[PDB]
Amino acid sequence: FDLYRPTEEHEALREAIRSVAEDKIAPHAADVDEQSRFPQEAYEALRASDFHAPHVAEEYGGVGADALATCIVIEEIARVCASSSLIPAVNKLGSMPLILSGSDEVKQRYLPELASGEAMFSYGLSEREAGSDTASMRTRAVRDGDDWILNGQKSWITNAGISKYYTVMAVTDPDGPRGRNISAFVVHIDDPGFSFGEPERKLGIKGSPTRELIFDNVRIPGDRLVGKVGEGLRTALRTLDHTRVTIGAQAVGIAQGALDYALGYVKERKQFGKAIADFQGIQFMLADMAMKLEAARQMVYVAAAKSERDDADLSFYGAAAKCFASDVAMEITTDAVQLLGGYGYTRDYPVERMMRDAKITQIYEGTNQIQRVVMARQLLK
Amino acid sequence: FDLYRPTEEHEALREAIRSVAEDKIAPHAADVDEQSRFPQEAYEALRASDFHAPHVAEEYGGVGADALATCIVIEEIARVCASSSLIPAVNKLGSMPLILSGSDEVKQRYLPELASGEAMFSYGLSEREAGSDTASMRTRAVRDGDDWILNGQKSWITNAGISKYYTVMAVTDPDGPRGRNISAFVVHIDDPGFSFGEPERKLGIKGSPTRELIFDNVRIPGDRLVGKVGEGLRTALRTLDHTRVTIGAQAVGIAQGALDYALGYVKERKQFGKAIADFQGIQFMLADMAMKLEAARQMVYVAAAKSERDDADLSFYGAAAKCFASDVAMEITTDAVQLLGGYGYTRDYPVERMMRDAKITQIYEGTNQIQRVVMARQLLK
Amino acid sequence: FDLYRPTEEHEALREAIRSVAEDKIAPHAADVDEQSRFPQEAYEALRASDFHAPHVAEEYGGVGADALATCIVIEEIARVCASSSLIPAVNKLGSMPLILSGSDEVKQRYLPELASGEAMFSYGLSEREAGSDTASMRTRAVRDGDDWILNGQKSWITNAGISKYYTVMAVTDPDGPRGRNISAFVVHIDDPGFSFGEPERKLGIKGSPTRELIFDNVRIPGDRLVGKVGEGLRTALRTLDHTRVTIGAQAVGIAQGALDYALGYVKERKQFGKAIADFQGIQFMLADMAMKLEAARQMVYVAAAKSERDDADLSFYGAAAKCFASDVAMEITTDAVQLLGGYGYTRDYPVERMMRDAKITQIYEGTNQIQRVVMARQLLK
Amino acid sequence: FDLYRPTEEHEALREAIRSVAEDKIAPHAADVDEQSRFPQEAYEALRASDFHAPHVAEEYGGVGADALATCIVIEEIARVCASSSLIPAVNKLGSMPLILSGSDEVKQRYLPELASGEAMFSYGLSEREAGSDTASMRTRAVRDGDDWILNGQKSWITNAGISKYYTVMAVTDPDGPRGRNISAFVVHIDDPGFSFGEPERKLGIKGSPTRELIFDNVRIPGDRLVGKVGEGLRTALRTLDHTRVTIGAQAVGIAQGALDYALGYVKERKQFGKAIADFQGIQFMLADMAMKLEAARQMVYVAAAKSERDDADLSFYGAAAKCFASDVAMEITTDAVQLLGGYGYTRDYPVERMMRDAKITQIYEGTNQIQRVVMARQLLK
Ligand SMILES: Cc1cc2nc3c(=O)[nH]c(=O)nc-3n(C[C@H](O)[C@H](O)[C@H](O)COP(=O)(O)OP(=O)(O)OC[C@H]3O[C@@H](n4cnc5c(N)ncnc54)[C@H](O)[C@@H]3O)c2cc1C
Ligand SMILES: Cc1cc2nc3c(=O)[nH]c(=O)nc-3n(C[C@H](O)[C@H](O)[C@H](O)COP(=O)(O)OP(=O)(O)OC[C@H]3O[C@@H](n4cnc5c(N)ncnc54)[C@H](O)[C@@H]3O)c2cc1C
Ligand SMILES: Cc1cc2nc3c(=O)[nH]c(=O)nc-3n(C[C@H](O)[C@H](O)[C@H](O)COP(=O)(O)OP(=O)(O)OC[C@H]3O[C@@H](n4cnc5c(N)ncnc54)[C@H](O)[C@@H]3O)c2cc1C
Ligand SMILES: Cc1cc2nc3c(=O)[nH]c(=O)nc-3n(C[C@H](O)[C@H](O)[C@H](O)COP(=O)(O)OP(=O)(O)OC[C@H]3O[C@@H](n4cnc5c(N)ncnc54)[C@H](O)[C@@H]3O)c2cc1C
Repeated sequence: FDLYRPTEEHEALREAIRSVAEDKIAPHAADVDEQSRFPQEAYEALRASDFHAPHVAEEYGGVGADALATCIVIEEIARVCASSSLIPAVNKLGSMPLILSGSDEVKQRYLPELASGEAMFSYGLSEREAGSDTASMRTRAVRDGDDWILNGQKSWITNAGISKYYTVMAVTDPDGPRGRNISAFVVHIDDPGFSFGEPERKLGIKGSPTRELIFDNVRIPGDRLVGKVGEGLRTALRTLDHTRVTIGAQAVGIAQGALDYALGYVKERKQFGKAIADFQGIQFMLADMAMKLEAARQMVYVAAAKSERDDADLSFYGAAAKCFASDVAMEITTDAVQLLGGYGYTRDYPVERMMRDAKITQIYEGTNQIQRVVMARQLLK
Repeated sequence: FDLYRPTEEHEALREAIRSVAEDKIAPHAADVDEQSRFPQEAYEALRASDFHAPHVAEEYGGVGADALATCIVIEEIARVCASSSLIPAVNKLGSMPLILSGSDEVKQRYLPELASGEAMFSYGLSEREAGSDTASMRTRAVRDGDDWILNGQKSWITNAGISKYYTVMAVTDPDGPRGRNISAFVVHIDDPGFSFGEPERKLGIKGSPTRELIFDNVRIPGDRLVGKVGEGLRTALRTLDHTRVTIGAQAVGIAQGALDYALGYVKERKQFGKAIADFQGIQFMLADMAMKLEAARQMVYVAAAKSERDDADLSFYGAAAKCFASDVAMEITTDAVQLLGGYGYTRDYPVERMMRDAKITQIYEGTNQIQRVVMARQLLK
Repeated sequence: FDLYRPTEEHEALREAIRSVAEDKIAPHAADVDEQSRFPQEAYEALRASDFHAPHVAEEYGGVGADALATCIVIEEIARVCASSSLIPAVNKLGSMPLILSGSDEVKQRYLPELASGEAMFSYGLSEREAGSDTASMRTRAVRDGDDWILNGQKSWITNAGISKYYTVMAVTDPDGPRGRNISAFVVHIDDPGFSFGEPERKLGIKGSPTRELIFDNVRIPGDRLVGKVGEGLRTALRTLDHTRVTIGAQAVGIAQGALDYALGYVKERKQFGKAIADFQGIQFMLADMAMKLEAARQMVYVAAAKSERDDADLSFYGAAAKCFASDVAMEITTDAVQLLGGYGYTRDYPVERMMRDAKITQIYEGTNQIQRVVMARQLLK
Repeated sequence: FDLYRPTEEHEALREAIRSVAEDKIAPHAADVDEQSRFPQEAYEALRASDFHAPHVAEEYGGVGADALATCIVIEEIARVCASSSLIPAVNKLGSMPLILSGSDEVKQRYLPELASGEAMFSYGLSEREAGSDTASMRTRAVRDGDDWILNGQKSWITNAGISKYYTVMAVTDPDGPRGRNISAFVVHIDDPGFSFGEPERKLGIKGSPTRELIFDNVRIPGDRLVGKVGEGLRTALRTLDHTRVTIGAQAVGIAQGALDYALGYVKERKQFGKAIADFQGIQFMLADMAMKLEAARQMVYVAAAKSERDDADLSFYGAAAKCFASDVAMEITTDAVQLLGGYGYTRDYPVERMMRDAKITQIYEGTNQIQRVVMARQLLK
C-alpha cells in the first residue's frame, strides 16, 4: 500500500543529502552567517555529490530529479544551513524559465553548465518600485538590430555576483497590454554596462549574497531571448507555481533543524531536579512544533507531486504549502529559541540563526499576503 | 508520478459516497440535530450502498475498504451530517478489537452481521471515574464456571441503545499488573442485567445517542472473550492508533462543509455595494480556512496510509492528525459562523450546528491534551 | 495611589450586582437557555435592586451610574446568564439615542418609565439587506401632516416583543446625502401596522428574544422624532461608540464565568491519581485564559472611562475593547468546555452554553471585521 | 472622571522622555546594535535629564518617580532603543533589593551614586546550572571574621563591566532550608578576585553588555550585606514582582516603535497603484497589532499601579502583564518586518532589530513558561 509517502529511491536520496549536509555543510553554517559570506564549502560538497542543481534533465548532463526529490534536497540542506539551501533552490528558480519556455538552443547553451556546476543561475524579477506588483516593472529591453539593449535595475537578487547567468524579465513594449508586454533574457556576469549594488545587510540568510542588478545600456545578442516576446511574465508566474513549493520545503527544513536542536537540548538540560523535557508545558510546546511541522511537510510533498505532474490546482496547493510552512517555521524557530532559555538567545547555539532565517520564508517567492490573495482567487473562481 | 494522492478507485469511491451524502443524508441533518434523534434515513441510505461499515473484510461479506478509503467515507458523510459519520466511524471502533485480537469464531459470529448492516457496534471503554485514565477502569469481569459476570458502568457510549453488540473492556484481575489485567468482551443488547442510562443532552452530534451502560451481574458465555485474558487494554490502545485517524477525517469533513457553505454565501451576500468575498480581510480569512483544512486533510491521509500498513510511527502520526484536524475544524467552523453574520448564529443555516459538532472532535478518541502527551512521548523516546 | 482601578464605590456596586446575579439569576440560566424563554426571574430581581437600567440620569428617577459602573453591572450578570445581561445592555442601547440627541420632552416621556422598570427599550437599526452597511437601510419615514408614516422592516431586534419602546432609524429623504438622510423615532409596541416576526432559533443567548420588526404604514405622531431630521445615523454611530464597550464587558463576564467553572472543576476532578489542575499543560491553559481575560477586562474599563469622559479616541478604544474581549471570550469558553472533558460537552454543565453565548459577542454591535475596519481607519487618519 | 488613565504629570513626563529618546537616543540605536557597543550617548542624555534611574527616593537625591512613571520612561526609551531602555530597567533591578531590604547605611552608601548617575547597578542572580531554578544556586558566601568570602559565578548579567555595583545573591548556609539559606551582597567592580567573562554574542539587545561574573575568593566587608542573612531569595522574588512589570513596559515600547514604523511605511509605499495601507488584509493586520499592543499597555499600567501600592495580587498581575506584553511584542515585531517586505528584512530599517530585541522580553525576568507557572499557582491557591 504505497500511498502518501516518498519512494524508497526518495528515502535513499534523503539519506545521501543528509550525509553531505551533516558532514560538509553543517560545520560552516555559523561562520557563513557570522561573516555574511557565500557558503563555498557547501557549494563544493553539493557540486561533488550532484546536489547543487539536481532538477536539470539527464539530456543536459543533469540528475533529472523529480520535484519531490528536489524538495527533499532543499529541506535536508535547509535543516543545517538555510544560505546553502538557496544554491539548489535559486539554481532551479533562475533555470525554470529556460526549462518551461526556452528554445532547444538556449537550453543547450546554459543547462549543461548548471548541471556540471561550472555556473550558478540567478533570477531578476523584482524591482525597487515593483516588488509584489511585477506587472508594473520598469526595466526595459529595446531591439537594436539583432541585439537587445537592457536599461533599469532589479532588486533583492539572490546569489548575485556569484551566479554567472541572470534570467532577467524586462518590458519589451511599454504600450503593449499589462502582463503581456514583458520578455525573459539570459544576462551574463560580464555583459557590458551590467553592475551589482552593495550587498544587502540582512536579518538572516546572511551568507546568501543579495544585491541589486544595474543595467546601463546593456547590449546583448538576440539569441539571449527566453521564450516568445511578451510571454515573459506568464513564464515568471508559471515558474513561481513550481518554486514556491521549494521555499515551503526550505521552511520545513529550517523548522526541522530548530526542533531537532530543541529536542536534544530539553532532554539534557535539568532545572528543578528534572529534565526540561519532563515538564508537561514543554511537552505540549514540543507536540505543537512537531504536529505543525509534520502537517507542513506533507502539504509541501503534496504540492511537489502536483508540481511534477503539473496538476491544474498547483497554484492553490503551492501557495498554501509555501504560506503554511513559512508561518509554521516562524512559530517553531521562535519557540526553539525559547526552549534553550538564555543559551537560545546566543549565537553560540544555532537556533537564533534558524529564527532569523525562518523570517525570510514568509517574504520571498511571493509574500504570505500575496499567497493569501492567490489562494482566495483560486477558491472563489 | 502517482505520489501523494488517493488512487483513481479512491476518487470513484469519494464521488459515490458524496452522492449518497448530498442526496439522502444532507436533507435530514438539521432535523436530526433539532430533534436529537438517530439519523435513521442516513443509516438506511448507507446500508443500501454498503457505506455503513466498509472496513469489514470481504471474507465476512464486507467491502474490504482500506483505511484511507474508510477515512474518505467518514469525511464525505461528516461534510453534511456529523451524527451520520459516526455510523461507519463507531462501527469500525467497536469492531476493531475483534478484527485485531478476536478468534476466527468470534469474528465469524459478529462481522457478517456488521457487513450486512443487520447490526451496529458500540465500544465501551470510558467510565465516570476513568475517562482519559482507562487503566484505572473499575468495571469487572469474574469467571463463574464457563461464564463471565460483568459488574460496573461505561460512560459516554456512542450509538448505545441502537447498537446490538457492545465491545466492553473490564478488569479480569484486580491484583494483576496495571494495564495488563483487562479483557475485552462482546455484550449483546439483550444480555441479562444490562441497561442504558438516559441519553446525554449534548452541545452537538445531537442525533448520535450517547448513553451510559449499566452492568448489574451481567452473565455472558465464555466464548464472548475477545483475544487473551489481560490483553484487553493493549487491544484498546492498538484500536485507538487506527480510530483516532478516522476522527481526524470526521473533523476534516465537518470543516469542509462549513467552508463550502461560507464560500457559497460570501460570493452571494452583498454589503457596501459588493460581494463580501470581494473584501480582502474576508479573502485572507478564507485562505487561512482553506490552507489549514488542506494541511489537516493531507496529514489525515498520511496517517490513514500508515494505519493501512501498520507503520511503526502510527501513534505519532495518528495523534498529530487527530489533534491538528480537530483544532483546525474548531477554528474553521467558528469563522464559518462569523462569515454569515447574524444568519450564521441561526439554526436556519447549518454552520452553527457544524461549529457545535466540531467541538466534540477535540474531546473524544483521546482528548487533544492526551494527544499532545502521546506525541511528546513518541518524540522523546 | 488610586490609579488604574475602579473606585471603592465601584467595588461595592460589583459586590451588590454579584449577590443578585448569584442568588436570583444564576439558578434560572440553564432553564432560560433550554426553553429559549425571556429571563423573567432575572428581570424582576434586577428591577427590584435598580440594576435593570442603571445608566439613566437621576433627573429621570434613574441611578445615574457612570459608564464603568454600567460595564461592571453587565459583566457580573453575563458571568451567570448572558441572556439576562442584555436587559441593562439593550436598555442602554435603545435609550442612548434619546440620551445623546432627544429633546427634553422626548427624554421626559420615556426615560422615567425605563428608570422605574415599567418599560424596556429595543433598538431597530439593522435590516435584511443592510446589516453592517446601515447607511444603505431602506426602512422609510414619510411626513403626513404632523405625523410620520414608517414602512419597511428591522432584522435581529434584541428583546423585541418584550420591549414597550423601539428606537427605530429610518430614511427621511431617499434623495438626501448618503449617511445624512436618516432620522430616529420612538415606536410603541401598540403603534398601528407594527408586527413582530417569529423568534429566531439561535446558537446561544437563547432566552433573549430576537425578532424582525415589520412596519406596514405605521402612523406615529410628529413628537416621536429623536433629534434632528437627517442626523439619525450620526446618532446611531455615536451610540455604537458607547455601547460596543458594554458588549466587551458582556464578553468579559461570559469568559469569567467559564474560567470560574473550569478552575473549580480541575481542582476537584482527578485522573491518573492527581487533580487535573496538577498537570502543567492544564496550568499553562489556565494561565493563558486568565492573562487574556484580565487584559480584556482592563481594556474594557479603559474604554468605559473614555465613554464616560467622551475622550476623542473613544472609537479606537471601544472597537479594540469589543473585538479583543469577544475574541478572547470565544477562545476561553472553547477551552473551558475542553477542560471538563465529556462533561463539558453536556448541557448538565454550563460551559457549553457559555461557549454558544460567547460567539454572539464577535458578531453583534459591529462584527469584529467592522471593528478591525474602524480601528485601521482611526490609526491611519 | 479620572479613572483608568495616567495623571497629567505622567503625560508631561511621557512628553519629556519622548523628546530625549527621539533627539538623543534614536539616532544611535542602529550603530549601538551594529557595533554591539554600550549606548553611551543614551546614558549621557538620560543622566542629563534625570531619566537614568528615576525610581530612587528624593531622600537620596533621586527623582522619586512612582512605578507607573518609571514604566512610562522604560517604554518611551524602548520605543527607539531597547538596549538604552535597560539603563533605567537594570538600575531599578540591581537597586530594588537595597530599596526593599537594605539597612539605612547600605541605602545611604549606594543610592545617592545611582541618583546622581555616577554609578550603574547590575543584579547577579542567575547561574550556569541555576537559571529558572534560582533556589538551587551554588555561588557561596562564607564568613571570615567580619568579612565575607564569595566563590562561584553568575551568568547573563546585564550591564556587567559598565556597572560599578553588583547586587549578588549567594548561599550563606549549604545546610539551611531550601529558599531560606541565601543572602544578598553589594559587590564593587574592583573587589578582589572578581572578573568578567567575554561578552555574550546575542540575537538582540546587542549594545547591552551581557557577561558572566566570576568570583574567585572575593573578600568583601561585613557591611556589604543587604537585609538579613538567609532572606536574600525572598528579597529576589519580591524584586521580581516589581521588575517583571518594567520588562512588560519595555516589550510595549519595542512593539510601539515597530508599529509606528510599519504604519508610517504602509501609508507611503504604493503597490498595484495604491498605498499598502489601502489593502484591507493589511488594515486587519494593523488593527490586530494596535488592539493587542493597547491591551498589553493597559495591563502593564494596571500592574505598575499594583507595584506602587504593593497590592496583594501583584504576583499574578505582574506575571500576566510581562508574559502578555512580551508575547504580543514578539508577534507585532514579526508582523512589522512583514509589512515592509524586503526592506523589513534589511538592517537599513529598524524593524528587524526591533524583532530581534522583542525575543529577549519572553526569556529574561522569568521565562514566559515560569510566568505561566506563577499565574496558575496564584489562580489555584
Ligand atoms: C533576501 C531576499 C531575497 C530575494 N530574492 C529574490 C530573487 O532572487 N529574485 C527576485 O526577483 N526577487 C527576490 N526577492 C524579492 C522578494 O520577492 C520581494 O521582497 C517581495 O516580492 C516583496 O516585494 P517588496 O519587498 O517590494 O514588498 P512590497 O511589494 O512593497 O510589499 C510590502 C508589504 O505589502 C504587502 N502587499 C503588497 N501587495 C499587497 C496586496 N496586493 N495585498 C495585500 N498586501 C500586499 C506585502 O505582503 C508586504 O507585507 C528577494 C527578497 C529578499 C528580501
Ligand atoms: C459525545 C461523546 C462520545 C463518546 N464516545 C465514546 C465511546 O463511544 N466510547 C467510549 O468508551 N468513550 C467515549 N467517549 C469518552 C471520551 O473518550 C472521554 O470524554 C474522554 O476520554 C475524556 O474523559 P473525561 O470526559 O472523563 O475527561 P477527563 O479524563 O476527566 O479529562 C478532563 C480534562 O483533563 C484533561 N486531562 C486528563 N488527563 C490529562 C493528562 N494526563 N494531562 C493533561 N491533561 C489531562 C483532559 O484533556 C480534559 O481537558 C465519548 C465522549 C463524549 C463526550
Ligand atoms: C442575536 C442578534 C442580536 C442582534 N441585536 C440587534 C439589535 O438589537 N438591534 C439591531 O439593530 N441589530 C442587532 N443585531 C444585528 C447585528 O448587528 C448584525 O448581524 C451585524 O451588524 C451584521 O449584519 P449581518 O448579520 O447582515 O452581516 P453582514 O453585514 O451581511 O456581514 C456578513 C459577513 O461579512 C463581513 N463584512 C461585512 N462588511 C464588511 C466589510 N466592509 N469588510 C469586511 N468584512 C465585512 C461581516 O463581518 C460578516 O462576517 C443583532 C444580531 C444578532 C444575530
Ligand atoms: C540577555 C540576557 C540578559 C539577562 N539579564 C540577567 C540579569 O541581568 N541578571 C540575572 O541574574 N539574570 C539575567 N538573565 C538570566 C535569565 O533570567 C535566564 O536566562 C532565565 O531565567 C532562564 O534561565 P536559563 O537561561 O538557564 O533557562 P532554563 O532555566 O535552563 O530554562 C530552559 C527552558 O526550560 C523552561 N523551563 C524551566 N523551568 C521550567 C519549569 N519549571 N516549567 C516549565 N518550563 C520550564 C524555560 O522556560 C526555558 O524555555 C538574563 C538572560 C539573558 C539571556
